[PDB]
Amino acid sequence: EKVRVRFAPSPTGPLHLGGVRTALYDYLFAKHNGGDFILRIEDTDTQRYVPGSEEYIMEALEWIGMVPDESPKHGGPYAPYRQSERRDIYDRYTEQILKTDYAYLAFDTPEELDQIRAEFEARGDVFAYNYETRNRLRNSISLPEEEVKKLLEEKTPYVIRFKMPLDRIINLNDIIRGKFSVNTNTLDDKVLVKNDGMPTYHFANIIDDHEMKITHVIRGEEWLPSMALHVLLYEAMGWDAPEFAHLSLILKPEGKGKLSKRDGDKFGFPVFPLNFTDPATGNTSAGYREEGYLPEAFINMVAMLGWSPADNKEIVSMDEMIKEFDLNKVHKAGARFSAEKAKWFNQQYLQLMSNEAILPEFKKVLAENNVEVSDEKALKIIGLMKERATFVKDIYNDGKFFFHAPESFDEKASKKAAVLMQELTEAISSLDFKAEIIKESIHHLAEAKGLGMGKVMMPLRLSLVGELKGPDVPDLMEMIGKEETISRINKAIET
Ligand SMILES: [Mg+2]
Repeated sequence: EKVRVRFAPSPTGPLHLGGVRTALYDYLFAKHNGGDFILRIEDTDTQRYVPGSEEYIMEALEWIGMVPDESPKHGGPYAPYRQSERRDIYDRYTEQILKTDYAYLAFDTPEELDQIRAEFEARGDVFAYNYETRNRLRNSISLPEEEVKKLLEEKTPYVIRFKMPLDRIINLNDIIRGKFSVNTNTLDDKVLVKNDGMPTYHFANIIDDHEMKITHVIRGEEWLPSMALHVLLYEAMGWDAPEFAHLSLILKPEGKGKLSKRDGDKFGFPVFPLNFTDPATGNTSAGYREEGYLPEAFINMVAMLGWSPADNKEIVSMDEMIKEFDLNKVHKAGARFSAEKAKWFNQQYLQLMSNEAILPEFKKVLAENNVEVSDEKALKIIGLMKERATFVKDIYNDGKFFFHAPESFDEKASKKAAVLMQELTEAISSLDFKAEIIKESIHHLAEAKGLGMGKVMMPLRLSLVGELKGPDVPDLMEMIGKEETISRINKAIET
């Protein structure tokens, strides 16, 4: 009855958005049902290993707040949680499946397989090792029993392949995709065990899902064409298969096709949760985290790529998502990635942070730009700016007038927006430079003279900013102070 799910990334590079979503739905499904979330490292393909990938995965899950219950770091009752460390388990089950009619030995070399691939290509076809071709290749079905015996005495390298049944209809049932049927004649005699005795992912994963008592396999639709094989492997072993749920690939923001790093490089959004430096080129892809996406906003955005809670509430915490996540409500249709939505989520979460919660990152941005201000002023600037910001860095980049005087003045704004009025304003501001009192003084000057408030406010804004932007003028004057306010006014008068 206890739900057990597993996230099974390979240590072959960084997590993509699809992988983050799979991990999230694993976590939400396990926690919603009071079950267990397992991390199993799929490191049997030694030649695709990227140093630091396991550490990357753990750091990303920790950043988002989805720590596995069982993992290499935490241990657990079914350790080892790295597949490279489970060879004795795999050997036991390799011996078992070789007693069935579902597996056979194959001796074909890479050159021999390249040769038949070229023969098919010349006919405009694609080679598949399957029922149709296995009898003309070199394996324990096609070769005389005496030749196989001879080859094994000679220590000839061999793989173990699954023996696809002849003309059998497999009826599959997926939680996301529903019921469908597949004829085994469309499927291949996939390799189960490599030359060195280690399983391929197909065989390792069904062995370990069985051993680790996994109840629900949640994964991407890239695995869906292999589902029939996996169900047949459980049958071959005399085992009950878990339930499956196949998530449709995330779609491109615009046009046909699936989301790829090409879309991130062409549209300007990140593709990995954390910084990843490619070892081949030394170039670093900046992650969501380092680009300033708040983890609560990031994971809220990822959750909604194909799941819509019944209450139509878009902003939800991890605890709220745990309470209402229903795997049967995840859409079969692909969901388009939206950079707009990701930025909107970030803005929504940023606006609700306290000024104090924003201050550490804001001070980091200031330091990177060689700017220093008191914490008192920094908190006030954050309060004045955060409602319009999408990222904390925007509070500086769009508020440079808090720290730097204008050197020029926009001509269009200069034309739209006299020195006597400004001189008279300079005399009146010599008081308690508070925004509420400054505005009261400006209204007193406007009422004393014969002009509407904009006749004072607009040229004043131009003087302080160089263009017509920024927060309310009396707030800006309070932030930069009396001396700097008058300095900028006199500079604008002289210009
Ligand atoms: Mg369903």
